[PDB]
Amino acid sequence: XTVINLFAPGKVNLVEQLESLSVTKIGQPLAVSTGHHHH
Amino acid sequence: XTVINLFAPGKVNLVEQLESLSVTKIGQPLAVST
Amino acid sequence: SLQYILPKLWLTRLAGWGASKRAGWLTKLVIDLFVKYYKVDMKEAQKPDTASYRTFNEFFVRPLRDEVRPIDTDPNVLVMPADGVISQLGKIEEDKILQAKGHNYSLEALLAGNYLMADLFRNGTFVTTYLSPRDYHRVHMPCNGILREMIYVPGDLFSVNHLTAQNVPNLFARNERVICLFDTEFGPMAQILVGATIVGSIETVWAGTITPPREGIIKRWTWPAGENDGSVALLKGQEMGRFKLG
Amino acid sequence: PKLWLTRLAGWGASKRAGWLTKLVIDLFVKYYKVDMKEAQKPDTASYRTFNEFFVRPLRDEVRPIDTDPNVLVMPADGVISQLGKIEEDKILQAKGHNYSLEALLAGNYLMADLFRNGTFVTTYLSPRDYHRVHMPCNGILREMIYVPGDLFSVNHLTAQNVPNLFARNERVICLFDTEFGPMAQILVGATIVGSIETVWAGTITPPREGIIKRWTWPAGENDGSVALLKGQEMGRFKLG
Repeated sequence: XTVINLFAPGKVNLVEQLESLSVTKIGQPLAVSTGHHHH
Repeated sequence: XTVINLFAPGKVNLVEQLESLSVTKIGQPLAVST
Repeated sequence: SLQYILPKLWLTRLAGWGASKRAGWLTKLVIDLFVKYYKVDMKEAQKPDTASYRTFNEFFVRPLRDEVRPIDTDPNVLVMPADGVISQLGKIEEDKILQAKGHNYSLEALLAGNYLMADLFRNGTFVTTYLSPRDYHRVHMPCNGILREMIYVPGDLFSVNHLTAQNVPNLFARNERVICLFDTEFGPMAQILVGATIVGSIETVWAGTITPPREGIIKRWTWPAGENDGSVALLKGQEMGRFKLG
Repeated sequence: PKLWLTRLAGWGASKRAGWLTKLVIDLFVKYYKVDMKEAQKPDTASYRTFNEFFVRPLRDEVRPIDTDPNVLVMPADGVISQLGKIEEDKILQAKGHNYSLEALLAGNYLMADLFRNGTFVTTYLSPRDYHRVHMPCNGILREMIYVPGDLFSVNHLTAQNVPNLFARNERVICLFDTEFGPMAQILVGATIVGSIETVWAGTITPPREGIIKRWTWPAGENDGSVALLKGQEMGRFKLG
């Protein structure tokens, strides 16, 4: 096995589609930052 | 089992008589303030 | 449940002894039986030939082909750190984290009584990802980070699965684990590797094998902020650690 | 299988079995040489369960508390295991076994730093001895931490041979404010004698839920503060 992530309050929103038993693949979106970054 | 005491640095001196396997009671002197 | 009866540590050591031995045909036999029973997609592996693996562990910790796990490049996106399925996720309700229907556990329990670390994450968000035996058993960074703190926590070796998660109280808070705290562009971020029966060995890329051995005490390491010399930085998608047997 | 043996003894020691209870108490008093003259109730028949006897109270007169307010007094009947200076973080267990102050305090680096280069005293309670623990001096209770752990035997033999024995065995850490600064008193359990109580919380263990729990209390001034006096009972060990 298990991996647990903790993020600080108001820092990220979890992708709304994700729920208990949703499949995870390394690199897929887990969350989007609540504050805007730019490349 | 066992009881461990911690005291802050330079706050107490242990009675010098006490050593490994010394008998302990419950009122007997353990240490004196500095 | 024989979860309280079974000598989980000796079974784990037995599997570790087993999984560490280079036994040619017997190694390929157990790897092959494993791949069949659990439905391992060996096509995703860097080396799909089950003969390529000297020990069972080499196979357990097998690397994937880079192209089959594309990393979302959007710097606004935090990515999944592990192959498997989400157990639970969402808001940390003050100190309370959801384990299952009608089982909560303490943020402070999970962080081995570390009230300062717990304070970073009160009313934050959590994600618990379960790695099934068929899945890739290395763990990757969800985003760029500077490693600041690592804590090894002695614990039980309960099985992790839907059944035990639904029935064993404080499962993740009492099982042997490694807490990693990073500075990120999203503030403090914890990534916690929780071991289980059999799959009980935890490694990180910066420290090697944390466990075994099992010395029975909490150990804490710290690293400086990114600026300073001796700082350890990792990139979104980069390997940070893995699970193997023992 | 130290946890099941400890549960077995706890089940045993909790049962009110008249003659079998007095028989095991009597065999115990004989084998270990218990001074029942010091007991409040010297009649081995007075004890409903083995545990009632294990946690037996002493006669009021027989443990006089040194009245000098600059003297800290012994908190438990038994023998000194080791004592002296904390060498930075290092505490002596026995010949060629050191243990970390931070390990003992379950990774609590802030608490450990109050006691770096301080003083330690490790007291061993033999089975014959009184199994309640008393305050070495006046204190305000500020912090109590329950630490999950192993149930290794504690004795000269295991102390000399098991690394980090006191840092890995199940225990209760109690931190007080005193006239002598911060003071920690730590109750470390063992095989069979694995139940720890405090006077302010009752039995901490069992049950064994496998997580660290921390309680805090306010400074002496504030409302809801808990004070104890030099010599006062703060906790005990029983079987289970």
